[PDB]
Amino acid sequence: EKELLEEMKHPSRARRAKARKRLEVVRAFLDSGNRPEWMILEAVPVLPPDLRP
Amino acid sequence: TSDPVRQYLHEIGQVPLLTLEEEVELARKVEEGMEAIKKLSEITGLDPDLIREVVRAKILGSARVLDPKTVEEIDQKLKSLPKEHKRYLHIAREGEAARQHLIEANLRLVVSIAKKYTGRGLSFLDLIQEGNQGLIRAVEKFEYKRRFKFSTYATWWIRQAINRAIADQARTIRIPVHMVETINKLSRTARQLQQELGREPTYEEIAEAMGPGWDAKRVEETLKIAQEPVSLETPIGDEKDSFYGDFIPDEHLPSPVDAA
Amino acid sequence: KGEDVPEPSVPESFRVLVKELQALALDVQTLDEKDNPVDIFEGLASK
DNA sequence: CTGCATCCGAGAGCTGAGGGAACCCAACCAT
DNA sequence: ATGGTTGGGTATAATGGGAGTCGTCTCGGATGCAG
Repeated sequence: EKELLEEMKHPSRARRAKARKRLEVVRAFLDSGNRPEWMILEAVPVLPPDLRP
Repeated sequence: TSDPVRQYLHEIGQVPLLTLEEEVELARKVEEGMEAIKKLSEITGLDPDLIREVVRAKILGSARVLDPKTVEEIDQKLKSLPKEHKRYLHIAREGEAARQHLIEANLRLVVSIAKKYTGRGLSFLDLIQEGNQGLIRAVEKFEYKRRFKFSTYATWWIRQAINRAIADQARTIRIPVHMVETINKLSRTARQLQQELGREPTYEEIAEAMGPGWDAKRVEETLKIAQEPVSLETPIGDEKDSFYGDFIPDEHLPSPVDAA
Repeated sequence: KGEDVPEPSVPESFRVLVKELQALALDVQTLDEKDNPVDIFEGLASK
């Protein structure tokens, strides 16, 4: 987050837009408290049988 | 990028095959490696499978994640053994490496055999992987003293593995291997009878052609138990809006009238 | 019996939706005004 | 470092009623 | 006590697969060009 905040001072507009796009997701993760590694599955849930009869 | 079959075939092609000298060399190395494993097992007095696990960990290296502490401890617990009785360990390491080269080089037998087993309910890649499983079993059990080529001993294991995988994974409802073979015999007999007689045969004719212990009633039951479930989303009508499962009522839960 | 119908409850289709959304490794949780969990399954799905 | 400018891939397009491919071999567990 | 089930074996040699789609429009990133 500090690195992208520093990047937000670039004169380039495209660089600023890309850094802002990265910061959106980074700040969403920081605010929600979710860990990024949870986007990788280790155990896959199995739906109850009555909904796949 | 896509089409994993092309990726797998290219990766397989990147590994060269062996010549007769290479094949006999590798097989001999494998044999002396297993013999050395057994000798080291006798020397140390431990269970063979555990020392085998230690050797496998050492060949695979730290790259392959059994924990590091145990395997390291026993590795140095074998370095304590005096010289002359140590060559065996190097021979076992070499033999394990030789198994790796032999398997990688002979993987192509799996594709060559399996390319004529498509269309039996299993995709090509599952057939190939099961064939590699049979290939590992054939490699481990191969005896080069008979001077026979590897292909002769490998083909039988490959066919057995592929056929067992077909019997176990082709159907949603698992049916034992013997009954699957019985259904196979029934189907081939029925198609042969149809071809010779020129029309769809009756159950009695098939039962008579099977032999003793077979009547029409058992044949009906066998055809009955060979049925596979249908999809709940089978499109009904011209428009893509009506499914089969939308016409299935619940007969288990009590109705509102019954509850009242 | 001649009385008036009672107050409604959560429809079963929403329970199906919650079950199918959890099966995609997404945690859908119903909360009350005080941000505490509310169990809509009547303790039939909690270990 | 701007600005144009195609270039490619993704995701949508009314409701309702009605739609119909081996064989053998021998051990082993449930009941 | 009984059948139906479960796992193991077969030795000339056998060594990179195979199916394929075409009369739609609109929107938002992505890549490569001149300035």
